[PDB]
Amino acid sequence: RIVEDAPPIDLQAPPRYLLKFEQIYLSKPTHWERDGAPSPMMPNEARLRNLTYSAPLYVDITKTVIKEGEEQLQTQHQKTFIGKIP
Amino acid sequence: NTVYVFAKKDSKYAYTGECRSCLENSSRPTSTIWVSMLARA
Amino acid sequence: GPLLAFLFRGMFKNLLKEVRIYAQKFIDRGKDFNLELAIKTRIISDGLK
Amino acid sequence: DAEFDEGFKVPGFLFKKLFKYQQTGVRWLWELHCQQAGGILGDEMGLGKTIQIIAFLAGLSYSKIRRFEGLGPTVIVCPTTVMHQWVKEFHTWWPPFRVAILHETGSYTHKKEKLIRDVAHCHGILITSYSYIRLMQDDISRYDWHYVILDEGHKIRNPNAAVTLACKQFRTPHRIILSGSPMQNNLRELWSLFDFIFPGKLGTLPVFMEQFSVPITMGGYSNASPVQVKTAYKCACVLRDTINPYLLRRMKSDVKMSLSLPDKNEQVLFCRLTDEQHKVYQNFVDSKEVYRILNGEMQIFSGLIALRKICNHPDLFSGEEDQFGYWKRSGKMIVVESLLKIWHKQGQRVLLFSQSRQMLDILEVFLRAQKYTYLKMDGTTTIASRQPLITRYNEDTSIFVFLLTTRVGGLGVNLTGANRVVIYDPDWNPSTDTQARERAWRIGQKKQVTVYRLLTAGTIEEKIYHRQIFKQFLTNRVLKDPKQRRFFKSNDLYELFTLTSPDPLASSSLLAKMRARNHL
DNA sequence: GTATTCGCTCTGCTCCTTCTCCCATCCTCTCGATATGAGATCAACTAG
DNA sequence: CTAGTTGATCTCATATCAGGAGAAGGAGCAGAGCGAATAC
RNA sequence: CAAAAUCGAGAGGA
Ligand SMILES: Nc1ncnc2c1ncn2[C@@H]1O[C@H](COP(=O)(O)OP(=O)(O)O)[C@@H](O)[C@H]1O
Repeated sequence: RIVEDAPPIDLQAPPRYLLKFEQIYLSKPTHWERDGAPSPMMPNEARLRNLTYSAPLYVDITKTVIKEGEEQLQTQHQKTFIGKIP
Repeated sequence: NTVYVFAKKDSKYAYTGECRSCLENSSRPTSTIWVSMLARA
Repeated sequence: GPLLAFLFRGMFKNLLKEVRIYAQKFIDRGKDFNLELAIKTRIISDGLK
Repeated sequence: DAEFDEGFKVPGFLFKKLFKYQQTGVRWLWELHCQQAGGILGDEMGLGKTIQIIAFLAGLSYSKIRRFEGLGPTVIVCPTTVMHQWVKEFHTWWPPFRVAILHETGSYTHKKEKLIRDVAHCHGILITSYSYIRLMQDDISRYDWHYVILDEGHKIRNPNAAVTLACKQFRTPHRIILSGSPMQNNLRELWSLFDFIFPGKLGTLPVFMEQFSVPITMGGYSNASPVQVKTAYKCACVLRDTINPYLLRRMKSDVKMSLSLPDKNEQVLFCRLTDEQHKVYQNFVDSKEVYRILNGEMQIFSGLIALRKICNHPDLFSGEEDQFGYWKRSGKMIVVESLLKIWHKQGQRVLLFSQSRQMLDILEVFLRAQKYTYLKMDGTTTIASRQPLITRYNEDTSIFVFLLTTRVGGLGVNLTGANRVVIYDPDWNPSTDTQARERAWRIGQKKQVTVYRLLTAGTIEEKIYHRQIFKQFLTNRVLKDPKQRRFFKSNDLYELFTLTSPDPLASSSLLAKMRARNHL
């Protein structure tokens, strides 16, 4: 509700960009080592290691560029990381 | 979203009926409005 | 629920403003801008944490 | 005797020695004196300016022009390196002048304050270094001086430096600045300069930034928009119009034919890192400290300094024939050995420059490893011995190579005796490089000279080269012309830590000009 | 020439607004946040 | 006496709502009383 | 021969 309530930000110099957001995802909580390998993290390991038990929130953005002459193209970057939710 | 009539004993308003309004969706904070009755042509 | 949504609402608003700043500077310089550099993900992560 | 507009007479014999451009400069300078405004001599290094100033001052005193009858007590702020050169030139060209030095070496042997007082009461030409002015600013700025000639005044580019505020105290309007490069990093230097000579002309500092620094500088970027480029062009034209009367900037391009200099060459060498040097660079750029800096955690000074040291030589980890600073461990030193061999076999005299004193010491050690006759000078050498050493090297050709730190090696010293010049290490300020490479091609150079600037290809040195290229582009955008092509070789961001080794007007002219200004 | 006012002064009364200080003692624990060098002077050497 | 060296020090320069109470100061009004001033 | 910071929040005890 928050995400789809947030108004789209139309910024332009000209090319204009609204950066529309439409859908969210939550994957199960995961940890990335120094190497970066995503792995499943149990609560006991979090406590023993002083980590945070959290899940990464993903939104599927939809950006459309409208500069002039109906030069419209909907760019959507599926599963764009936004934050991690505890 | 409900109307509450209070009165403060040490005050310049006989009454004041507030309504801490808020659209049910968390769109913006609550915007209060008061409708008072000036004390004692 | 309500408390944590109060936080998320504020912090998402700030994400959106910061993305406006980033998009604006690069568009002002006449160049395109990458989302993945526009979205300073740490805002929501570290705000909630 | 040459006769100027009102009463300024210079002796004819003295006028004769001057060239066309120099006497033109003398006329311009006396015109400036008539208006009671300051000025800058923009003539490139070595075009000959101490002669110009000496001629003007001698003519003014000789003319007995009208507090002061003719010439009053002047002062010449000069770097320490050329002070005895100044005294020698004054004695040679106009020996009537009493020139007294305010320096620890000096010629007084008593309280300095007495010397300043005596020169003030004697209408003498007191010479001094910037340090005494910074320290004695109270005493210097009480004697009602006449001129405040600043030799290589570009030192003052820092608007809020103690020396700057110290020298901006003299109350006379006749302020002279001598520098072939009166802007070295950015427009603020120009601002401080015209603050010193003509305080009002450019506005207050923030106004100057807003009015010219942003539209000019930001319009030169690779990503500049065409409308923004036209805006910057307009503002650059306007600014050149504004400052035109007070800069006299002749190149060594329109005077070379009328001066008979030899040919010059500007070859730039792109060195290759050695295996050990490449390994050290790769290790350091892969370190955690650079990662912290790129995250903004730590000051950028340390990483840049370390990279410069590495490229100059792997001296971070001092690795017989493996002593500290062994020449074969740095590719630049191998190339330098090759060039020194070739030139020594060619019977030429070489000039060797470096930014850092320690690499100069390593180079000296390598030269001792060779049989080449060297002669070194840095800040360590006593000032009194410096000009004697210059005279020696320009005297005998036995000395093959001359070692210098650019911060003393440049800056107004005449080294026509040398033939070849090599710039070992670049720097952030291109003006340093230009002054160094112009130490050779000057008035009196009787042999062809060629410049060899050394850069380790695909390293920090290449990036600094790009930055200073952008700097010459900025400067030429206003000093030479406003049609400067946009810098495009680099976007100039903070990814220089990477290793990328290769392999009356009639109311119609006025209207038309103004419309033209408005249609950019 | 003295009433008579009268305007101006001179208190001075209320009356409001502003501002500024204060809030029991003692004790235990946990948890989170909070450069580099070239160059010049000068003084003590460091010797001649 | 008198030139050359060593350290300390210092300057510049490099990029990018559910307080309250009491004191102090000024505000505005109100009338008393006395100088001159008209006027009988 | 003395080794062991400060500032805010919270929970407690008599
Ligand atoms: N007409 C001249 N006659 C004799 N010597 C000249 C003449 N013009 C220039 N020079 C010499 O050229 C050299 C460079 O000039 P100088 O002013 O000292 O440096 P710069 O040109 O960079 O300011 C000086 O030694 C000067 O004596």
